[PDB]
Amino acid sequence: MDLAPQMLRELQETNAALQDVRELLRQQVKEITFLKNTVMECDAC
Amino acid sequence: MDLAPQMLRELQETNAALQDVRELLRQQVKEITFLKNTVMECDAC
Amino acid sequence: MDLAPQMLRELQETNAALQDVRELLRQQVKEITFLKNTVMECDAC
Amino acid sequence: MDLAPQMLRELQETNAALQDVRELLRQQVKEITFLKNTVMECDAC
Amino acid sequence: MDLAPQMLRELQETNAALQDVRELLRQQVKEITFLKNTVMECDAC
Ligand SMILES: CCCCCCCCCCCCCC(=O)O
Repeated sequence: MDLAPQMLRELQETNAALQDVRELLRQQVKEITFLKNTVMECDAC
Repeated sequence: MDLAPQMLRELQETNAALQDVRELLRQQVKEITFLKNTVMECDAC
Repeated sequence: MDLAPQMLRELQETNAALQDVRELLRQQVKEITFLKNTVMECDAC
Repeated sequence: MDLAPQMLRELQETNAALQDVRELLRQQVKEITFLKNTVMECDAC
Repeated sequence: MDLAPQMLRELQETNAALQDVRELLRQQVKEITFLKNTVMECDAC
């Protein structure tokens, strides 16, 4: 129906891109939390 | 009418992921801030 | 019934969450820049 | 009532917010990269 | 005035910027990971 089909595909791609960003961020948070504890447990500090 | 139901669904899933990203970012800045504070008080520095 | 009003609401909710994300990120960069400068002045280094 | 005009405005606001998010992420990655290298050449390591 | 064409262009712009955000995030996670590992093999601690 006109551009509706095209718009729906764009929305689907956005949702897919979002899922990946979500996974990346969840991975980044773990690394950051790890870094935090590591420096937090540094003897020289 | 039209692909309205389909489009709405994609928007709903996107918002669900976006709300998750916001909370993830919320937690991350908190960890980063604690990491910053720890380094600021690091005697080695 | 008509789903247009509901679609508009979803879009409005997206922008609200996206705005919070922009604000958090803005703060995070500031925190990361502070962390960087602190490390640059860390004597042990 | 045609909600297309209002929907368009929301989509436009979304892109404006995304542009700010991308610009912020660009500067953030630069700060983190600089932090990485600074720790790499840190004497006490 | 039909706004569908313009709305489609907005959706495409959203996916373009999001892909940029994703590319930057995956690079950043790599930089953060490098930072994490460098701190782990840092003698000072
Ligand atoms: C309608 C599309 C939804 C908007 C997409 C949201 C993009 C947010 C990316 C978050 C960036 C994370 C930055 C960070 O803390 O490292």
